Amino acid sequence: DKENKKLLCRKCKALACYTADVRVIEECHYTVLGDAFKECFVSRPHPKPKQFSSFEKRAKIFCARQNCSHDWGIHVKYKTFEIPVIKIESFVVEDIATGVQTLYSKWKDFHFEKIPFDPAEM
Amino acid sequence: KENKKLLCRKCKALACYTADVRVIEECHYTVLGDAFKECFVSRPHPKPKQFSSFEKRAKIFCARQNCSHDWGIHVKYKTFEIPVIKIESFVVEDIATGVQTLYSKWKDFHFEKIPFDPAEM
RNA sequence: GACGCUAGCGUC
RNA sequence: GACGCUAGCGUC
Ligand SMILES: [Zn+2]
Ligand SMILES: [Zn+2]
Repeated sequence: DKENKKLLCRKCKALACYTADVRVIEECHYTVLGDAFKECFVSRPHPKPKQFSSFEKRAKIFCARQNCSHDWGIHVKYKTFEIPVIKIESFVVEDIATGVQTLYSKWKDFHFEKIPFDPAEM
Repeated sequence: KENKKLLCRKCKALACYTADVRVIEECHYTVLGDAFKECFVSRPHPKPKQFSSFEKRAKIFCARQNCSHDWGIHVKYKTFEIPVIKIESFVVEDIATGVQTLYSKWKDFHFEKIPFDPAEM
């Protein structure tokens, strides 16, 4: 399905983002656009920051719900931007039209409309 | 479908053929024939366990001394002491072409899976 | 053996 | 984050 879909925290089922705001960096990593998502996660300086490829691993990000704090991914410095990078294993994908939920472990198995990251959008 | 060879993934020594492979409970895989018994050695299992219709009695390893790659287990099934192998320990070679394939789980290997028959040899 | 989990470890 | 490896752990 290329239809729009929701991402919920796999632990607490809180809404995180929608597939329409997802951008793909280097056909491998996934980020979310908009400020509404920044409220849904909290970050902490990474216990072991690293530089790889085109990223600066600076922080870990977690579900903002203090009762949850589920690991969602990392926060990196990419080019001139500081953006979050998420892993799908921390989320449940819900089809908006039908409500069907899907548990992915790797992004290669989630087939949705993947918009390439565009710097001009930010 | 076509017959294929299984080589030890570490030392590439031939172990068996898909014709001699039988399936137990559509989940476990054993090898028929006496040629295969020359290809593995056994060692009593560190954590013996009974599960389903199996008594986990030993681990099995490649008989080549410079290899001894872990190949699976050896179990007591019904009235038989038979080996049970895991595909991750082997590389599958096609007979006609020599194309090699590395499988990690049996569910991804598609061939004519003949069910184990206690009457069959 | 099938499968599940955790934990580190390494790579760009 | 993506991938790889290891090591145990749990289930029949
Ligand atoms: Zn949550
Ligand atoms: Zn060997």
